[PDB]
Amino acid sequence: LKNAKEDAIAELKKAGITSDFYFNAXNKAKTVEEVNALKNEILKAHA
Repeated sequence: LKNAKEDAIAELKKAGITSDFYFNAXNKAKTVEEVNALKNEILKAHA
């Protein structure tokens, strides 16, 4: 549930954008849906 934030962070930071984290979408994302959406946004933004 709330661990979705951490999972998304770790996922993209370790095996998504090589080594990135710096947007605040990580903090703003409260609910799972937001985490997934904002993760997609970060992922597409960095491509």
